[PDB]
Amino acid sequence: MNTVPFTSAPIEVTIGIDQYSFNVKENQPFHGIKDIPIGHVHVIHFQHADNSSMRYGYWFDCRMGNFYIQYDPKDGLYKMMEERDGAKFENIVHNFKERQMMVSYPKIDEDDTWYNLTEFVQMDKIRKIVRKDENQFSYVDSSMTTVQENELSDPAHSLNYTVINFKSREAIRPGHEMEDFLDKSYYLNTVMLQGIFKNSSNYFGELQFAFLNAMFFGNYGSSLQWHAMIELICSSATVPKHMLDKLDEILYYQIKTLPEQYSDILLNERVWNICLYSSFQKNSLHNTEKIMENKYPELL
Amino acid sequence: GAMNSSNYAELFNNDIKLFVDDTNVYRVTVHKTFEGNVATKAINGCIFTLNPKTGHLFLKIIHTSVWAGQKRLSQLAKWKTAEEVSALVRSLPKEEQPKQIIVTRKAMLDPLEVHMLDFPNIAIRPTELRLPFSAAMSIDKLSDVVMKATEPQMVLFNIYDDWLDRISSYTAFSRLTLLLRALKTNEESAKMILLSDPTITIKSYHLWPSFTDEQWITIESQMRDLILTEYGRKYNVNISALTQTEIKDIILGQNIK
Ligand SMILES: COc1ccccc1NC(C)(C)C(=O)O
Repeated sequence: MNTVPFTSAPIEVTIGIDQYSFNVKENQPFHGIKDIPIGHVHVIHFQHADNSSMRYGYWFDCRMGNFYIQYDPKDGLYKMMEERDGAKFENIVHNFKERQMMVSYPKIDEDDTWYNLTEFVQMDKIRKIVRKDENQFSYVDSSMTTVQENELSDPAHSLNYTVINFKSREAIRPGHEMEDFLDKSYYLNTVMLQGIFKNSSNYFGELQFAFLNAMFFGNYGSSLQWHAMIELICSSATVPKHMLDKLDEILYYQIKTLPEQYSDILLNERVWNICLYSSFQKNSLHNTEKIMENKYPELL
Repeated sequence: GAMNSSNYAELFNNDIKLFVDDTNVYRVTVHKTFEGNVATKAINGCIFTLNPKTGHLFLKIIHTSVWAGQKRLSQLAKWKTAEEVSALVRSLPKEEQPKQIIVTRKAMLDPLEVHMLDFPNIAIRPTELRLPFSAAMSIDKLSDVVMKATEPQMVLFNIYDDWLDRISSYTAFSRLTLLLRALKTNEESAKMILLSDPTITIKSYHLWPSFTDEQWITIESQMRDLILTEYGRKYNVNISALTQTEIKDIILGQNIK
């Protein structure tokens, strides 16, 4: 288990660590999060108590370095940094642990939730969507736009999700106009999977990452990407059986985790009714259909 | 965006544009089978593609053989229409290609947009006006060429005959749509109006009779009375009681989807 220490907590803030969250009071003796499970990416995120504008946070993997948080009073936010001095870092952590100045990552042993939400997400792929190569961790916030959003404005601060557009020359073979518009299997299997993603695990990773940025930051372009990647599969007549079974599991755990009170801004009614009730795969998503109908029957 | 009454003069400006109507592409008769089931029999159809400024009509005849062995024909028909419009545009010299294509039915928007992805500067637009282009098949010379075709065929017409020598394209389009609305409303009475007088004839190279300016005013009035009469017949309204402002108001409302 690994640790992300905090230099201090000079401003009141709600801190998120994966799907958990806790409040820290202005100048309270908080020096970080311990017992972070090794084996998964994680996200530490923030929402200032005095300015809920800009949710922001950092994706990281404790196997790739020793990271800590320090408040920057000039830029007004909590920043992740890497500590290259290994012996310094261990001694800082051990002191804060001895003084019990850290919250424990509260993982119930029955609970596979975080694994289920991040099964295909890898730090290396995050670092290609979020391009800031001098850091081993990746900053995301509420307002960052996606490449696709910008096409429809600063390019260095953008989310480089794979562009999906059903009415583009990429999606539609000349001469196969009706076929490719009504059945997205070409676009899914040849363009996206064989061409761009190389395999379904990378496709699912980006899908999972998009959901988590939508949920944790309220990032609207990420919510668009998540829905686009679902629709692309559901609107394809020919999908490998293992991808459909895994998609059902992926979506089930995303719908299970979504806060009920955010359903009206995180779920697109058109896309979900289309995917569950009219698409080619309308009958291939049993677990997702059952949780959606029992938890968000209004949306349908 | 969409095309309606506010930006109506745009139809007659110098940006090339085409109306596309797919209502006569897939045409069937429904009938009983020997076993008492119901079956359809297709007949030849046509794509109606019109330049409203010039009157040039590109009539693509849709031969029934194109439906042979195909499924979901009403859906295929939209995509076949979009394919043929796209092929027409590609066949035209660059300086003749349209800047806008206006579809009479909103279901043609995605099929045409997808077929025209290669032409990102051609705007594909719907229209709120109730255009009567389905009555094209009420023009005898057009119906004849469609029903006689034994193979796919494109035929070029000027649907305004020689009217533009005498009137503006705004007026010619108004005349056209009034004639076609009358023909769709009461085809028999409309054709009676147009042909009653034997001394006015249809030139071999024309679609409509050779009316003088004054006779066209008379014909146009008779067509409006025909439509108003049908309006009265349809909704059980006493048209004689109606004021001129009320009649104008009824017409404007009846010409909007
Ligand atoms: C003056 O009435 C109209 C004016 C213009 C178009 C149509 C109508 N009425 C009928 C022919 C009944 C219709 O089909 O709506």
